[PDB]
Amino acid sequence: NMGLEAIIRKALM
Amino acid sequence: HMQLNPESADLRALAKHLYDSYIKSFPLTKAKARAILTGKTTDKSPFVIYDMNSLMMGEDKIKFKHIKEVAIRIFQGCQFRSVEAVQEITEYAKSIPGFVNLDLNDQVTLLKYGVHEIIYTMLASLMNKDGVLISEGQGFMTREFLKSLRKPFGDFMEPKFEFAVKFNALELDDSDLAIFIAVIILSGDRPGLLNVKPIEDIQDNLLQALELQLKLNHPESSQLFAKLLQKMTDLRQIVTEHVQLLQVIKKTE
Ligand SMILES: *c1cc(F)c(C(=O)NCc2ccccc2OC)cc1C(=O)Nc1ccc(C2COC2)cc1F
Repeated sequence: NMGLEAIIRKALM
Repeated sequence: HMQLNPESADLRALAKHLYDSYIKSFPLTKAKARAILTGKTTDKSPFVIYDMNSLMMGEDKIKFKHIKEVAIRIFQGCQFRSVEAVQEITEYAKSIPGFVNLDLNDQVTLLKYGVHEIIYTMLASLMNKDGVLISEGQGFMTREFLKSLRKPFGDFMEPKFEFAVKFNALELDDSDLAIFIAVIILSGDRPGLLNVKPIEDIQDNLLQALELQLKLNHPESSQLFAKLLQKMTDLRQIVTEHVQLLQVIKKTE
């Protein structure tokens, strides 16, 4: 959930 | 009274934009997955995992991208692929017109609450009643072999199969799914969104594009549009149950 958000922000940048 | 007019052409151009992006973001399409599952491809025949011996043989003979107990090793391969899927779905979301122009916090919220619904939509493409394609089509793990894994792992994938068997009976293709998945991502009802109206405006245009896609592509299902909105409703409940299983597992394993 924190993990999931971290991966999404990484993939978005 | 449907007409081929500037508005309809713009909706077909949006549909083609999404299809092309879907093909780019998702290596194994439903077309290619169905070809593998029905033995109608010239590509390599998947290795079948149907019991503990063929799993042990498969761990060698199938080439996984990731590097104790069987149920946990399988769950960890599942966890790795899910990380890769979040990246692919994110890359797709960035191609949906208007998405990257939303507030970043809203882009993050839409993906956070949307990726699991898209994961089990796209898993259905890789499933038949027998089992699921794994390792980009190099392997096939049976539904019953997965159910035979000890609690709580044996019941992890079974609701996704139940969903898939009914979903796959609608015979959607990649052109249909590309728009379906975009509609799911642009849901203005996700918790904690800052600016809902610009998300609903994009979703409205995607709903128009989906409706037109399904009328042109599915002459013998006049209410397929309504049936797919019903499935988006069902995916909500499936993901509620999935996050409950994840909590048990993260805690106790
Ligand atoms: C298998 C195991 C598993 F634990 C998850 C999962 O939901 N993990 C939670 C999670 C934690 C941290 C970051 C991201 C997370 O989830 C995305 C999911 C799965 C699973 O469904 N794996 C999987 C297999 C195959 C595919 C195919 C590619 O398109 C269908 C997707 C996929 F996610």
